[PDB]
Amino acid sequence: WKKGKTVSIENLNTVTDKYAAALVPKRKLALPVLPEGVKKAVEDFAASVGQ
Amino acid sequence: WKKGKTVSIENLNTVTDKYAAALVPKRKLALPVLPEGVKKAVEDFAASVGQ
Repeated sequence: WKKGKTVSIENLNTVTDKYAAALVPKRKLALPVLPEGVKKAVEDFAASVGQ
Repeated sequence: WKKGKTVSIENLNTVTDKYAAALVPKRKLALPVLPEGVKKAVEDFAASVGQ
């Protein structure tokens, strides 16, 4: 913020991003989330062998 | 084979294909062979989550 200026939505969002970065724990578990591209690729192969 | 003709390698191969078709059992197990494209796609995702 500047005495003569006017704050923009972009600066407000980048500051909000730093707040969300603090919510991220310094150490976290690498819990694997199955991607849809991988999920369906496996399902297609399983259906190819009739399973 | 024809009295005036001469057999070609293509006809001999198509006849050999029928012999190999007889080796295929009428009923068989759908044993799934993991494709390289699927094998590496899974390995890439596992390495992406650090595993």
